[PDB]
Amino acid sequence: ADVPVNLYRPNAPFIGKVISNEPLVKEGGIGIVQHIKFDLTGGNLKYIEGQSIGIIPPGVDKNGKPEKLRLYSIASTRHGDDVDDKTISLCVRQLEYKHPESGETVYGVCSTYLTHIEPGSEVKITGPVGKEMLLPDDPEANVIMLATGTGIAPMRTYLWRMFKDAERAANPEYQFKGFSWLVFGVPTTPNILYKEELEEIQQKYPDNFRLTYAISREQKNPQGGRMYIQDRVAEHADQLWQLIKNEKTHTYICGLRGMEEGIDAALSAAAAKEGVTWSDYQKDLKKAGRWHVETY
Ligand SMILES: Cc1cc2nc3c(=O)[nH]c(=O)nc-3n(C[C@H](O)[C@H](O)[C@H](O)COP(=O)(O)OP(=O)(O)OC[C@H]3O[C@@H](n4cnc5c(N)ncnc54)[C@H](O)[C@@H]3O)c2cc1C
Ligand SMILES: NC(=O)c1ccc[n+]([C@@H]2O[C@H](COP(=O)([O-])OP(=O)(O)OC[C@H]3O[C@H](n4cnc5c(N)ncnc54)[C@H](OP(=O)(O)O)[C@@H]3O)[C@@H](O)[C@H]2O)c1
Repeated sequence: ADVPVNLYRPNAPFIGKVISNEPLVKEGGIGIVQHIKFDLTGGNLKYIEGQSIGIIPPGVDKNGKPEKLRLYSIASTRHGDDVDDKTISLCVRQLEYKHPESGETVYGVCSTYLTHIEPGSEVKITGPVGKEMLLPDDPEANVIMLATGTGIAPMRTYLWRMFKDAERAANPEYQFKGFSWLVFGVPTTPNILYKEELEEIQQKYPDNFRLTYAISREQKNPQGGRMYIQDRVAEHADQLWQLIKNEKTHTYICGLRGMEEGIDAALSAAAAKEGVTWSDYQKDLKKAGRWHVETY
């Protein structure tokens, strides 16, 4: 052990308490993505970067059976947002879809519950879960973050642990010296979750953190379509591949499914110029624990 896993399971979950539920999507954006913080005092839920936790929503489904957990990537570092080892945070988007056929807009159960949760409320938290999105202990490692929407959550945990002054002071063991690159694909600028903090990290650390955005409603790719994270990985395909070649580099992909086939096609052309088949180099990176994916 070292990596915490399942200190709380579904049968007897941690009764956490909401401290804050703040909006991430600013005025003019598409959606509601909230940053919810939960009090962890009273128990022993310790968690690490890249992990997730479950939230069991209240109520029953359409069949009468209780609602089962929904996994959410932790948006905070092990220390929490206030760097006190007392809280855990999440970056939750309210699932919403206008009809598979009929009855109009539908709202996701756990996501709506969470995006509208009030401070002081008790929540059923399980977790931590996941050994697939962990950050290397090596401060000199390079890390490529490929995020879309709520997949910004685990990237935030790496970036804050690496770049927040208080996190640095709390971690003498991890004083990040490498290069991290976030390619974040959101539909509008107000939809850039944690824009202020992401940008102020890139300002303090120009040579250590590069920030690339693919904003769908304000940018077009070289083919005239809307700008997606794949288009962005495509225009920087060579550089991205030149970094992937390093033994210390780690790549993280997170967000809803669908972005993986474009990131691959792009990194394939890059890699093919030097004689290597990306998919086979990738297979080896996964076995090596250096190519991390979590799409949902
Ligand atoms: C490891 C992991 C990490 C995750 N991290 C996050 C995170 O950080 N943030 C986050 O917001 N979510 C995250 N999720 C997703 C989250 O677990 C829930 O799946 C999501 O919040 C929706 O659950 P819900 O309770 O709102 O909806 P439910 O009520 O369970 O929704 C039920 C159904 O809605 C559906 N559906 C979704 N979109 C459509 C559509 N467009 N058209 C038709 N049907 C549709 C599917 O049929 C699904 O079965 C993560 C999932 C996993 C596995
Ligand atoms: N209206 C409400 O009050 C309410 C509440 C909650 C949520 N909504 C949900 O909130 C969400 C926004 O959250 P966010 O800030 O986390 O951003 P986001 O939606 O995660 O960003 C991801 C991207 O997926 C799209 N994507 C589309 N086509 C694609 C393709 N070919 N390849 C790859 N990706 C594609 C979207 O583009 P385009 O859409 O531009 O094509 C979008 O920019 C919305 O999707 C919304 O439906 C509504």
